[PDB]
Amino acid sequence: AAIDKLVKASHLIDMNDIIREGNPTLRKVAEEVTFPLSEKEEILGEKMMQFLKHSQDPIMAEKLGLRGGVGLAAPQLDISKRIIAVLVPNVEDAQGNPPKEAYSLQEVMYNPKVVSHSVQDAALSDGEGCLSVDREVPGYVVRHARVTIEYFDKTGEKHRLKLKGYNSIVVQHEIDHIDGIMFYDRINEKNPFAVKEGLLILE
Ligand SMILES: [Zn+2]
Ligand SMILES: [Zn+2]
Ligand SMILES: [Zn+2]
Ligand SMILES: [Zn+2]
Ligand SMILES: [Zn+2]
Ligand SMILES: [Zn+2]
Ligand SMILES: [Zn+2]
Ligand SMILES: [Zn+2]
Ligand SMILES: [Zn+2]
Repeated sequence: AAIDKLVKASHLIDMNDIIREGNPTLRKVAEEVTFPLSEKEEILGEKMMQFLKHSQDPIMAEKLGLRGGVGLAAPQLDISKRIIAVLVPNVEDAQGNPPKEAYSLQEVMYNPKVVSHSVQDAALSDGEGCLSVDREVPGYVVRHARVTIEYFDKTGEKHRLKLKGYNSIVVQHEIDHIDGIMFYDRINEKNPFAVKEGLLILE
């Protein structure tokens, strides 16, 4: 099975492990994981986080042929489980100094869900992309500006977290994957760049 390929100790996730638009697994509702986690589920989380780390590392991205990425969902590896990894880097200043925190968000999340959200909507100015989508897709992907999420870490510890800005967008994108929702589902059908008054456009 896909899971057995991915959890092999020497196996590194690359683009060849990522399923494509059209594959039915991308449209399922992913199954909840049970705690305590199986070895496979724990290893899979670690491999997904390692993928993100590698995708953001100039050397490893080049070695493995990777598109830079800030999130990954298990359904994108053909694994229909509620497991996502998020790695949102902070940026250096104008002087070249690294940020005080390397990341605004770094987590492998099990059974994540949005438990509440703002009335206000938000969208990235530049639209969104997807590891599983090899098409140019224009338009505002309209999401909640702010969310409160619950999820479990690999230990089974429950977390409750409020998110805004890019972090909120990233987590929503990945949670959609585990609900069988694609980013373009949330782009206006008639005018991709339609702006409903009050939309927060993130630069
Ligand atoms: Zn592989
Ligand atoms: Zn079930
Ligand atoms: Zn481990
Ligand atoms: Zn590495
Ligand atoms: Zn810190
Ligand atoms: Zn609601
Ligand atoms: Zn995606
Ligand atoms: Zn929602
Ligand atoms: Zn459409």
